[PDB]
Amino acid sequence: ATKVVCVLKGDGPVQGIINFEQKESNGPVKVWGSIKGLTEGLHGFHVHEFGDNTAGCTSAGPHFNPLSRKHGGPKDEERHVGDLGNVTADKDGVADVSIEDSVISLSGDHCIIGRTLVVHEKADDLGKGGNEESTKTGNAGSRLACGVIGIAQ
Amino acid sequence: ATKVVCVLKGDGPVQGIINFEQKESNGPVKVWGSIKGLTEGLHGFHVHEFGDNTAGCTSAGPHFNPLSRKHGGPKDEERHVGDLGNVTADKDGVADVSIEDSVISLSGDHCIIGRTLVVHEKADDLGKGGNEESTKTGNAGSRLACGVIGIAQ
Ligand SMILES: *[Se]c1ccccc1C(=O)NCc1cccc(Cl)c1
Ligand SMILES: *[Se]c1ccccc1C(=O)NCc1cccc(Cl)c1
Ligand SMILES: [Cl-]
Ligand SMILES: [Cl-]
Ligand SMILES: [Zn+2]
Ligand SMILES: [Zn+2]
Ligand SMILES: [Zn+2]
Repeated sequence: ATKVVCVLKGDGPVQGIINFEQKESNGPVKVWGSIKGLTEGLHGFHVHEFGDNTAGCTSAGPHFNPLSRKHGGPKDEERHVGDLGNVTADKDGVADVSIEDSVISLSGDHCIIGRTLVVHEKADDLGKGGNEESTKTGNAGSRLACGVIGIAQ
Repeated sequence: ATKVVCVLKGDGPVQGIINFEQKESNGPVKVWGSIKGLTEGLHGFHVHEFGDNTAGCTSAGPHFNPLSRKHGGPKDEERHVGDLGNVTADKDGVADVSIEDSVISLSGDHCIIGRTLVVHEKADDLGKGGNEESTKTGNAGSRLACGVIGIAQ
C-alpha cells in the first residue's frame, strides 16, 4: 500500500488533516480525515494543479486536469482528475471526510503527490449549476485552506 | 524543464521560499531562494523522507536516503540523496540560497517531489564531526522550518 497526507491551513479558522491510501497500483484511493472551522453545509474539495503555496492557496492554480476534461463531480465520467466533490460540515463546523475515488492515484499520470488539496468557501455544484463557471470551477468560491500532498510513512 | 517549489515555515520566525529547476531528466537541479529569521552562520539544509508535516517538522522523518548510504556533504560520493549541506545566513539573518546538485532529481527514484525540505538550528558537520551521530544526521540539531516540496508551473 502507498500512503500520502495533506495538512490543510489558511488565513482564517479552517484547518484539517487528510490521509490518502492506495492498496494496489491503479486501484481505488481511500481519503479520510477531519476539517474544522467551516460553515455548516457543503464545501468544494479539489486537488489543484500546483503544489505551490508561495502566495497561499491562490498560487495552487486551477483544478488538476491532466486529461483536459471539463469540471464535474467525482461520480461523473466528465470530470477533472482533481474533482473530489464536496465535504460536509456539521453545525459544529466539523467535516468528517470519508471518500473512495477510482480516478485519482498515488502513482502514474493521475498521481496527486506534490499537488495541492483545497477546501473551498461554497458548495461545488459538480458542473450542474447553469452558468459557464460551473463547467470550470463548480462555483465553489474562495480557497479557505490548503496544503501540499506529501509522501507518508 | 521541471520546476518545483517549497515554502519553509515552523514554530519560530524562520521563513523561506526555495525554488528547484531541472532542465533535463538526467541533469543537475538548480536550487535558489531566500530564508530569513536565521542566526548568522551555517544551517544544515536537507530533504527529509516524508512530506508529512502533521505534527510539524518532526513527522518528516530521517534524511531522504533511498540508497541506504551514510550521511555526508553534497560533494561526497558517500551521502544521503537528501544531503544538501548548509545554507549561510548573514548578520541580517538572511540566507540567499544558490545550490546546483546532481544527486537530487525532479524525476526517477531520487525524486524529491512530495518530500520535506528542512533548515536546521546548527551547522551540518557533513559527516566530519567525530561522533556516531555525524554519519547519520551531521549533528545539525533541531528543525527550525520546513515545507512539502511541490510541483510548480
Ligand atoms: Se506518484 C508521483 C507524483 C509526482 C511526483 C513523484 C511521484 C512518485 O511516484 N514518486 C516516487 C515515489 C517513491 C516512493 C514512494 C512514493 Cl509514494 C512515490
Ligand atoms: Se518525480 C517522479 C519520480 C518517479 C516517477 C515519476 C515522477 C514524476 O515526475 N511524475 C509525476 C509528474 C507528472 C507531471 C509533472 C511532474 Cl513535475 C510530475
Ligand atoms: Cl477554484
Ligand atoms: Cl535530523
Ligand atoms: Zn478549487
Ligand atoms: Zn474541477
Ligand atoms: Zn544525511
